[PDB]
Amino acid sequence: EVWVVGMGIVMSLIVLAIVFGNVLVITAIAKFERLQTVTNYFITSLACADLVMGLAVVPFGAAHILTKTWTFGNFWCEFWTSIDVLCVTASIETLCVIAVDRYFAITSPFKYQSLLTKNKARVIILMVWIVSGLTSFLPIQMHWYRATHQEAINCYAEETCCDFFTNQAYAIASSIVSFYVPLVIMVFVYSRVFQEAKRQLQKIDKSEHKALKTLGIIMGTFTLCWLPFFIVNIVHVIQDNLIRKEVYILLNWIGYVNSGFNPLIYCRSPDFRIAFQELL
Ligand SMILES: CN[C@@H]1CCc2c(ccc(O)c2O)[C@H]1O
Repeated sequence: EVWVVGMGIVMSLIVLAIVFGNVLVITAIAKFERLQTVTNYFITSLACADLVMGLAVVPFGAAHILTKTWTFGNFWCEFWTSIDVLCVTASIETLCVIAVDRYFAITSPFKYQSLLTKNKARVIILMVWIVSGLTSFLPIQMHWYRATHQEAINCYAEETCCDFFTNQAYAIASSIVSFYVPLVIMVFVYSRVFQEAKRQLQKIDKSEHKALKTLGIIMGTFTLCWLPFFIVNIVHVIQDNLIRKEVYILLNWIGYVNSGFNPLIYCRSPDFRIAFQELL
């Protein structure tokens, strides 16, 4: 009753769902001119990142786990690691960009038009992707993330193994850039938005519960998917024998699933429902 035929089906289902949802979202945005909006360009960038992550990094990792060997060379292992880091950080930063856009829309409605236009959004997205690619491709391809202990060199020399060993400085300065700062920004933004919504409800009740569900769906999903992995990412370098490799791999694959839940969270507007109904 091997797991090769058991977990493989689950991995295939994950890949199919991730590809299909994001392809549908991108086609719906592109085909119909009624959905082209400044707030929809960030969703397009997020969907592109999720599509690349579901097409490139996931199948090769699944093959590596099931076959238990890395047939390809060292160059493709490095390329795969770089693409993985790039696609994770781009998505996690686009989420914070969306949150800040919503904050600026809600808080200052008179000047919202001037702050965000078609000119600024393109530059913002390009800057996000450039910063994403500056921390992923450059340090990995210039060999600055490597370690010093003997097992790291033994893994590096052999061309039939692809395992992730990292240095302390790279791990800390990568987690800080990729996860914690956007988390703080999103927390502050959504706290302000919730306060404004509560004030408006109080005003209406003075003149004459529904926001907690949306805030939870937006935030708890991201926190539960990505917070556990980065804690052990920080811990495992400091403590040599406090984290096993299997737990690290499992917590890493928990995070990949988060790319499939984005269409359900950010793309269930009635206009999007009409677009999906017309397409299929
Ligand atoms: C092999 N998986 C990698 C390992 C380290 C790492 C990831 C994602 C974002 C980062 O900032 C990282 O440092 C993971 O996707």
